[PDB]
Amino acid sequence: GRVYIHPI
Amino acid sequence: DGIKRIQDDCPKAGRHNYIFVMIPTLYSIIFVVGIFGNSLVVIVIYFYMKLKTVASVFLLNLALADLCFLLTLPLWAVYTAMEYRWPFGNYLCKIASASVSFNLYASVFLLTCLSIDRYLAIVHPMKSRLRRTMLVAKVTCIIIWLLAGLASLPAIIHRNVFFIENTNITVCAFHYESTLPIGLGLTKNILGFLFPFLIILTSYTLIWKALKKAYDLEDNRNDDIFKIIMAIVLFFFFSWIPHQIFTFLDVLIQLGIIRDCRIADIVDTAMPITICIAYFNNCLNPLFYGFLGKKFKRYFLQLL
Amino acid sequence: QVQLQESGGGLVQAGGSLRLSCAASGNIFDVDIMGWYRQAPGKERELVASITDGGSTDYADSVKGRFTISRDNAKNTVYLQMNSLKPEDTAVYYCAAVAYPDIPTYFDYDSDNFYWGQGTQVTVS
Amino acid sequence: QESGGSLRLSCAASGVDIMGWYELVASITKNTVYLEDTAVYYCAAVSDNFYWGQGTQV
Ligand SMILES: *[C@@H]1O[C@H](CO)[C@@H](O)[C@H](O)[C@H]1NC(C)=O
Ligand SMILES: [Cl-]
Ligand SMILES: [Cl-]
Ligand SMILES: [Cl-]
Repeated sequence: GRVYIHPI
Repeated sequence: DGIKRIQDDCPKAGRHNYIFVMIPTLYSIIFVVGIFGNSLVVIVIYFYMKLKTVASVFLLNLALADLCFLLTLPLWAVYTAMEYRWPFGNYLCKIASASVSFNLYASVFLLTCLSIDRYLAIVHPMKSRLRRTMLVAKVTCIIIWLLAGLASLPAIIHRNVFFIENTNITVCAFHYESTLPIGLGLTKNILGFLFPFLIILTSYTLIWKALKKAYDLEDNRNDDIFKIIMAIVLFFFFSWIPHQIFTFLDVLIQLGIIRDCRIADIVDTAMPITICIAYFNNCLNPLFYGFLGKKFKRYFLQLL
Repeated sequence: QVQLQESGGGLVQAGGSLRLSCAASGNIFDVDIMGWYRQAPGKERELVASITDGGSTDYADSVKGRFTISRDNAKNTVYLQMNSLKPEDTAVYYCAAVAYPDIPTYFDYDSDNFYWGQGTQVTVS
Repeated sequence: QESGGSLRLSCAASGVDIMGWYELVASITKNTVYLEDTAVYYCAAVSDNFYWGQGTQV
């Protein structure tokens, strides 16, 4: 899927 | 406990050489500045000033909330530097993401309570003097820490370390399959910005109009403070509206209309920039609000 | 910082009369809003009566008709003329004032721009 | 410098902000304050920048 690697 | 294997829809988004250098450097700068700044703020407000007001209590807890975020900053710094590789395991992934989210909600809630305190302190000083005590301040602060944790609970739950099969990269992130993750974004949008911005604007607008109506009778200091107030609102607004905007733009890619990897690349390219802006201007919040007091500025200057 | 000198307390008959005088001392500029707070023994503190510089007043419902507060903008002194002192008025009356600096930023982490006094004991017999 | 132990208690500081008498009795916010009542009254003035006194017996 979509991988949100950002801290927030 | 376990490591899940994930496939990435738009993997090479925001994977650029200049970001891998630019973002850890800015993180290092915010870390160094924020630690010694807010540490000296805590030194001045408690041990040097003794916390004799309600705003003093809110200021203390504001600096203490920012310090907790700053301590996890280095994890994100070396995480970004390794081209988004997470070597710290699942535990620190959980607490670091929850700490960023916790600093968000905590600092915004504390500003809200500071605005209400300011309004009640200038517009209705004598009647709100008795009801605005130290116990209500400390109780409000524990309620805010509890609620901020409560708001960042889905970060602890849904943040894992995943193995991206198609790139062989170990990351610390949220995995979006539909699946209603947009709650995590709306809660940032409406619960983390819309409601507190409305309340803050409201309080400072009531102070604005009260003091203007006061000076009208004389004209038919306090002329400076307006520009100051206009800073306070806009400074709160313009330092969070970048992140918020791209956060909303992220929701459209999470499960909806945007189905492109180039747009995903622009969003993942810009998100760390907005994060940097937001948290640099946030870690300056206790120092900016403190220098609005003559005695605090005198003590903090003398400490240098 | 800003000192509030109070006078006019003591022991008085029921239905007598008293006059509390509170003079602010120190500040170069004027004081915004001055008032009185009585601390009843074994109870919480209660607002008695307040007066602004412009001329606005605000009395407590329990003392409405019996007391009268006034002020002098010349030397910043507030007078609480207390008539018909009933036993409900026995307390420690404290003075309160709201003073701001020259080019004031309405943030103050020291006194919140609220200054108190030592308080005079008022006992009605 | 305490003295006075109806009565009156006078505390004169030597060498400022929130002087008070102590359970806090009464505190006002040459710097000298004048104030089941049998206790040792202490004078205070707001380390921690809170200077106390020897105390007068009443
Ligand atoms: C990942 O590593 C495995 C070996 O462990 C290899 O077979 C595979 O081709 C690699 N995938 C990529 C995209 O490099
Ligand atoms: Cl009210
Ligand atoms: Cl690996
Ligand atoms: Cl201050």
